[PDB]
Amino acid sequence: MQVQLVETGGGLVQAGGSLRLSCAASGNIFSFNVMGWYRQAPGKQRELVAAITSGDTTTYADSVQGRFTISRDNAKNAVYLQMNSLTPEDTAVYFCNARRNPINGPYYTTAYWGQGTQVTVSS
Amino acid sequence: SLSREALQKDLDDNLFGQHLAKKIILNAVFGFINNPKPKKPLTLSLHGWTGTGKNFVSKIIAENIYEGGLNSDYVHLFVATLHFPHASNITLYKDQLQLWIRGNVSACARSIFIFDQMDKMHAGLIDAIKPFLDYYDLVDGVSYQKAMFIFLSNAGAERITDVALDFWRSGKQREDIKLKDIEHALSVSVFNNKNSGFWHSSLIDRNLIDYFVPFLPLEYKHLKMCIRVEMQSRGYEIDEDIVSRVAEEMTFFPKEERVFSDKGCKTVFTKLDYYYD
Ligand SMILES: Nc1ncnc2c1ncn2[C@@H]1O[C@H](COP(=O)(O)OP(=O)(O)OP(=O)(O)O)[C@@H](O)[C@H]1O
Ligand SMILES: [Cl-]
Ligand SMILES: [Mg+2]
Ligand SMILES: [Mg+2]
Repeated sequence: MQVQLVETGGGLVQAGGSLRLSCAASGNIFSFNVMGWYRQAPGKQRELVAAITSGDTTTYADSVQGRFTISRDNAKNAVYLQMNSLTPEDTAVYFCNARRNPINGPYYTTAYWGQGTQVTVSS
Repeated sequence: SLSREALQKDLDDNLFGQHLAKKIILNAVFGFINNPKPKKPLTLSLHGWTGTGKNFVSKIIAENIYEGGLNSDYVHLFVATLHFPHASNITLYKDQLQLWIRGNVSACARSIFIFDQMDKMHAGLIDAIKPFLDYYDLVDGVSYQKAMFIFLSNAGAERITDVALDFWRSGKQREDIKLKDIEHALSVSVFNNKNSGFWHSSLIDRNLIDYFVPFLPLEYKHLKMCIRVEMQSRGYEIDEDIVSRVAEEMTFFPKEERVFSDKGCKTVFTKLDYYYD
């Protein structure tokens, strides 16, 4: 089975506004150790925004703490990012990521990425 | 094919300063492997000071039973701090761990499972393996009675050292320390009622742990023995002045008496690079 992540919810927001991103996965997500959101702004490398374990423990980059909330629904195969108090510093393509790791043997990570969704915050 | 003589020789030649562990391991492992009809999987809990030989012994056990040791297809290492790092993922670890153990014992009754850093493992994940440890004849249609489970932990290290230091200050020999002395010092922690309850069989009035195996902190003389082995392994001519200088750079405790190495043997080997080109 081909499991794919598809992000939706991007668009233009005025500075100070809010936006909610969603990612639908085409297969079960229970066994992803971590799911999260990264963003890639012009001329910049991709960076972590927020992540969540299967048991709902969350973490956030310093620059979004208090403003963004990540959540996960294993039963609906979905992850979400609620973004408040947006500024032009948040303009970027946002990507959803899934990570699977083994419980025996040498470390590795199987990673999945969506195609990304554009968020533009006007000044 | 395990031999008692070969296991004893490997322990005696290579494991330093662990008179209690050598004897317990030799008799527990040989008696279990040589028994074609065990009642319960052999469950060992190896506890004590960092850098004093717990993973090292595990390799000695593994290599004496199976070619390849830890690299045998029939020896499985779980490292809790690597494989089970995030407490909130317990369900995802539990589900994979139960499938993995059951599939491997199905295929090989004499499988060996090592749980490293057990003191960092979620208690709920430890609960998930308890049925495999017990006196049942079948667990979901598979017998675990020929399997072996080895737990590695630092829990109790400080108390075990209290005994070693008391013997040292009293003018007694290290080899005079008995298991009963360790069990008595641990009565308040590792051997208290709640831990005994936690590890109790669900079928009969017995502990799930068959043998507690204590590891003692290492003295200066043991550190010197390990430095010599590392020098030979690198192809150096041993230099006793470097042995002493390297050992002297290690931190020892207690503050006043300088009896035991803080880190056992760990981190010592990188100091040779400052003495050799
Ligand atoms: N008692 C010992 N005799 C001989 N060599 C030892 C002994 N203890 C440690 N060593 C050497 O130091 C190395 C590291 O030891 P080991 O991995 O067994 O530590 P450990 O007791 O599992 O420590 P930790 O509790 O920190 O994991 C060994 O591979 C071996 O080279
Ligand atoms: Cl994880
Ligand atoms: Mg959090
Ligand atoms: Mg170890």
